[PDB]
Amino acid sequence: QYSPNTQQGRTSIVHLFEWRWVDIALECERYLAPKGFGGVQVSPPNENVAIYNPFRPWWERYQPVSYKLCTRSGNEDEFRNMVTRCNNVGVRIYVDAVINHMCGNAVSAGTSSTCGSYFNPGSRDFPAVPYSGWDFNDGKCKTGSGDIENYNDATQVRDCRLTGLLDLALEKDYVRSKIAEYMNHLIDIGVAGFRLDASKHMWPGDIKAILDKLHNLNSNWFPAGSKPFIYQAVIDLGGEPIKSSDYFGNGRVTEFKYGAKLGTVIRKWNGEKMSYLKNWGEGWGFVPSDRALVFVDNHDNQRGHGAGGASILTFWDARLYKMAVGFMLAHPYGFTRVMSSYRWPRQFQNGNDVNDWVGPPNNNGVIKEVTINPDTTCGNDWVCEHRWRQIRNMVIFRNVVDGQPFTNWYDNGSNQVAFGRGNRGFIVFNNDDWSFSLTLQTGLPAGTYCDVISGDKINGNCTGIKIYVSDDGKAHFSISNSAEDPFIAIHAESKL
Ligand SMILES: [Ca+2]
Ligand SMILES: [Cl-]
Repeated sequence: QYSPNTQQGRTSIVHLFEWRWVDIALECERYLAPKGFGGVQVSPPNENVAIYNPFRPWWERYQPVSYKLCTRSGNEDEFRNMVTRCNNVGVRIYVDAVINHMCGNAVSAGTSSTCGSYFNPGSRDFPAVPYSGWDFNDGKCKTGSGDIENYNDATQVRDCRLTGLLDLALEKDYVRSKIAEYMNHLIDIGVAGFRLDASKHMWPGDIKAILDKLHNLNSNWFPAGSKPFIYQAVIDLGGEPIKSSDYFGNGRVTEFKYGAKLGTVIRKWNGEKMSYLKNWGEGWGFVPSDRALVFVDNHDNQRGHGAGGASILTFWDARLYKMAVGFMLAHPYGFTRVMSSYRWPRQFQNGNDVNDWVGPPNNNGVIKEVTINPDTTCGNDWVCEHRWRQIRNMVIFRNVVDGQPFTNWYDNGSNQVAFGRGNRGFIVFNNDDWSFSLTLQTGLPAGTYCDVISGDKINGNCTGIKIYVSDDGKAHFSISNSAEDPFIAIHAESKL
């Protein structure tokens, strides 16, 4: 189950949030492949309801109308074209599968859908699938509102509507078959796996029944007998009757405590300090590394929503963000996902962002293409964190040190720490309010290494800082507390 199915050597996937299929295909060939990224998580590719109030929010894509591959990101031809082009270059595609529900019960009937399909939430008729009132949990849910009201009741969380979203009867073989039909369509096209949206709201057993009906991965790109990579979106911060471990039988699970706690530590809140990261991992109560999908932020919580709370680090806090992502990519715990977002007119009022609903850059609803600037950055309001030198070079760092043990740990008892990965990589952080100047044991072969955070190695040259490792593995590091990027990283492949 639990294998990402990426090409040997590639260790991360990127979430190209709300990107168009055609732009992802180009990105795979011009950037992702040559830069060593393992794969891409795409936004839901199935038809959703077009919500005009507010104007085309990002969350309308989490309200299915049918399973036709027709959305603002593109049609089926473009989707197939993207998967093929990306697979041919060694970059995998993972689909965000919204299978727990359909749209909001209070949405008006009609054809306000991304593909014009007709649907009637009131009568619970989605003829494009087709689903009828007999395919929902209206009869199971026993709350007054028909919605989930108490999260300390596991049954309610599974059988009632998540915020009014029509809850599918996943125990019915008919429903399981329709969903499996959709997922097999994607698998045969070439997708390598799925993010199972709202997994906490589904019974582990139903998810299993659906996975039993799936084909093996397309034999043109994957070894025979390959199984799709499955990671279930379960928000478990502890304290609930539902535990992420209840889903280990189906695949990996998203570890939301990861970004929440790392954000608190980097921000140095709640008395937390970087020296405490010495036992980062299961030691902090996270799920086993072999079942974890980790990230600093995701599409939901970077908007202040979702759970980690106010500790979540985002591209808005660029300096601290790069450090957190840098630490995640260097640490052996779990399988890493990098976020790639778009900017929106954030407007707080009483601590809340009233524009947290805003969708991707657009011209009257039409998603704007991702343009690339001369300096390799993106235009049209796409942030492209995956193109930031500090992030992109750490994605490569993880590939280079893959398999190496966590060793040579150092800390000053405060917020200055360093550690290596075998004899293939070393990284140093300074998050204290004073300079860091020290000679440390790196465990690396003697030589001149390019610091990949401040620069790049380009044919025997470094465009940034150079680190000198002596015959005994010692190297001196200097990091001002007022430095742009208060951390340095070198590895086997940045050596001159
Ligand atoms: Ca449910
Ligand atoms: Cl997620």
